[PDB]
Amino acid sequence: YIDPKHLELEDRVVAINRVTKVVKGGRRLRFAALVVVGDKNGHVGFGTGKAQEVPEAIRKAIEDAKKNLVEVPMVGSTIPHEVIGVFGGGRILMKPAVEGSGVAAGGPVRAVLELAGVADITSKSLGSNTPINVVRATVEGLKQLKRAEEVAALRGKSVEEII
RNA sequence: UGAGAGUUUGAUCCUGGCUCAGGACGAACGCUGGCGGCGUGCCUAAUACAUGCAAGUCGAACGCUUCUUGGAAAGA
Repeated sequence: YIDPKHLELEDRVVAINRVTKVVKGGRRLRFAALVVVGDKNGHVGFGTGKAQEVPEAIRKAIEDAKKNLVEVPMVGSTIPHEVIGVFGGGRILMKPAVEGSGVAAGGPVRAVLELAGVADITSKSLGSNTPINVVRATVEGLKQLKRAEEVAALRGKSVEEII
């Protein structure tokens, strides 16, 4: 839902692509932007925007992303279980990992996973490789992580009985 | 114990082919060079082969012959 902004943030301009539009005469080019934001503790989001010049565009996109933030429940610096998230061609697979192993995941999804404060994880893109839909599918995947406590409360019994 | 990138378009998403980054080898060739330790070396014509060796032994199974010390045994 609506998350405020009172914690530190981190930014990484993932990708930009000079985009044009034709009009009687020549062509006119804009520069979009694609930035995700996090605090490397378990809060992540991303945004976008476009402007005539690149610093302006990235400032816009930055200001955008800070209005979408997700939770990413973690346990011991690794996702709580296996998950699969799909959004319009974005197949993204994620599985837990061993301590101190290291993240093995493609570029665009690496930026998401890192800024969320993830230490050891594995993944594999499957299909789409657009720097946008991949990110959307990733975030959808993260939105699916269940949790021991949450399930303990949902189902009748209590945790350490759901083993 | 599961990482991706470039390329169709004025720019977009998708389907889609081609190419690249990793390893190994009875290896060959091109430039280049000190060694020690352990390994390996006709994949082609099961093509033709000069040369030297690569299977003999037993005198306590048996009769002979030549010697080196007219009969002597030993050794050869």
